[PDB]
Amino acid sequence: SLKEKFAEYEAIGPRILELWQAARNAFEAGDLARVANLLAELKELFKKDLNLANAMAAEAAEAGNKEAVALLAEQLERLKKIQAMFAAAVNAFRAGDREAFGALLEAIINEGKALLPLVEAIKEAI
Repeated sequence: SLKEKFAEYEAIGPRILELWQAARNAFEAGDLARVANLLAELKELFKKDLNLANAMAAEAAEAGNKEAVALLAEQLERLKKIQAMFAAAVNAFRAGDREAFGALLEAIINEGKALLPLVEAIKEAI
């Protein structure tokens, strides 16, 4: 069902946010091995998040829930931007561009925060 997916989707956003913030803390501490570990887990969770948003858009389309498709579309537009920020963050990490990495971390975390309120609305539309 569409509700079965939303339940997984809703749980994963706050986990992602927490790991982005842990990545930042570990980076300021110099714990680069843990930064890497956190990034490795973030790529998995982010892939999971994006796949669920698309699947729910497909599922909400089948049911004619036009309101949910629309909420899911603006969330997918944000996800696409986060994906590009993520890719730039990973390259900054590998290059040791500390100022780029630190700035990208801020931008990603703020985008992560901005996603959560809209996830709430999706609960209501399904």
